[PDB]
Amino acid sequence: TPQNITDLCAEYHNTQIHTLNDKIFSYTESLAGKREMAIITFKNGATFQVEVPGSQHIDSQKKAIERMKDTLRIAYLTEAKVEKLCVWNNKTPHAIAAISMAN
Amino acid sequence: TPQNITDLCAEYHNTQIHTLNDKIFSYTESLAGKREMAIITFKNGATFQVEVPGSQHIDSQKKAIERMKDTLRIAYLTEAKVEKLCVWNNKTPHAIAAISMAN
Amino acid sequence: TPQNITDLCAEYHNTQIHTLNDKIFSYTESLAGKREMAIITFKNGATFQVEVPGSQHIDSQKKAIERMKDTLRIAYLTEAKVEKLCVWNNKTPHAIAAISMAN
Amino acid sequence: TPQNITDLCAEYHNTQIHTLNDKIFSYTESLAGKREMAIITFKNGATFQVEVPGSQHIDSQKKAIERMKDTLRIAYLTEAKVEKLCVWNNKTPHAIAAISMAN
Amino acid sequence: TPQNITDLCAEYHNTQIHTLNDKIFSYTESLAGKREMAIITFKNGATFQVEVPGSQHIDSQKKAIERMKDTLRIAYLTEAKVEKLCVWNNKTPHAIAAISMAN
Repeated sequence: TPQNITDLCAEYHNTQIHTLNDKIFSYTESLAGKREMAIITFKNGATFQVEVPGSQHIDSQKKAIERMKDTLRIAYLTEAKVEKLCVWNNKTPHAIAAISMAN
Repeated sequence: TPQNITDLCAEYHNTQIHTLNDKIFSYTESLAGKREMAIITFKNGATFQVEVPGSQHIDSQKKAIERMKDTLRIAYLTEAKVEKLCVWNNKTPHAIAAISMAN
Repeated sequence: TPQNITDLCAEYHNTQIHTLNDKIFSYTESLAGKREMAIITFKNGATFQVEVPGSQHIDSQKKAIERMKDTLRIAYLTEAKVEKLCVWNNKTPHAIAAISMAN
Repeated sequence: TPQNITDLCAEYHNTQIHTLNDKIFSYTESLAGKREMAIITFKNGATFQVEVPGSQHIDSQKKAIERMKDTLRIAYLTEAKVEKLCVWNNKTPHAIAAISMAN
Repeated sequence: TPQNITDLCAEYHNTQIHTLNDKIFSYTESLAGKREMAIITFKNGATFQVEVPGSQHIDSQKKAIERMKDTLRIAYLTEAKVEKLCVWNNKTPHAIAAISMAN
């Protein structure tokens, strides 16, 4: 049972940690069919997605995907510093699995 | 898989990008029957809706329509700069498909 | 396809626009049985309700009623100026159908 | 249909109004089984609960119970003044039925 | 019903109170499958989780688990002082059962 985002990230294949220590520079969200997703960027250009829910996801992830888009939106609006993202690197943009925020 | 709102918008027929770079001027929302919708305007007069859920929508868009109304309200209340809207232009007001926020 | 709250309000019988251009003075909400409602007031004495969900409402309005109470709470707490309310004036207090906020 | 919290409260047995005219001093929330509740206090020593959902609640109260806990949390965090609480006084701590915020 | 977090915590086996009297240092959440959880830390090094929902949880705890992650996120972003945590100590990190916020 993970103590931190790095240990959590290590439990999965196709993942990596991005260390940002920066606020989110842009927040995009779509309701368009088959693109019901969010995209964030940081000021250096690095871009990340919350994937459209699909068959790669188990049912328990569905609530967590909605929570993650809520978290990214409020992090963006509050200018909260993102410490790290755990992402799947077999997608473009890389797909967010987890986020850590620290000051 | 789109990197940004402009590329996302270009995946759909009957769409266009509006570049606002401005906060929302007014936020309206209704619970009246068959008009369960939100309307926003900008200082330049541009007006946009989040459509009432209807037969044009697929199931996966339902939660996303609700999220979009949540996003517009908090964006309005925080005076968040809206960068771009991707809209369907076969409706009046033009119907929001996606939003980007950045400074 | 109304472009504003006034035109939206005119699509319905037994409604009127109240122009407040003021923040909410008080916010009240209840979980008591058969009084699951919100009440707001303005400094000029005007009092409005979000009605308890009932048989007068169609199913699509249910989520919108919940959203309206969310909107009123956060408007109150942020001291956001309410521009107009569309209300049914065949209820006492007048029952909120729509709200517009503008600076 | 009541115009204020006091009139609403008077529609029920085993209730009373507490006047606080103060912000919440502490907010406590639990996910422990059979104690999925919230407790608030004020600096005068007064303590109130939002009861665990139970047999005494009708279906329409369920969403409103959840809303009330949302309300108390955000009230606490924004330091919003609570005017009055309508409570059931046949429970210890007294159980919140309604809240008004003003001033 | 208990009047405070300490009395509530005492109703359960394998629990203890931690007194923090400090804001949350870091907030982490994950949507990865089977690790749909949150982790928080404090500057003293203390680490706590909100557990993945599982068969150890009764139906009524599922909504409360979601609420708790909402609470920790907003507490973190607002820099709200956490007074105490009631936790289960038969998990690592210790698993949050309840939270109190004061000062």
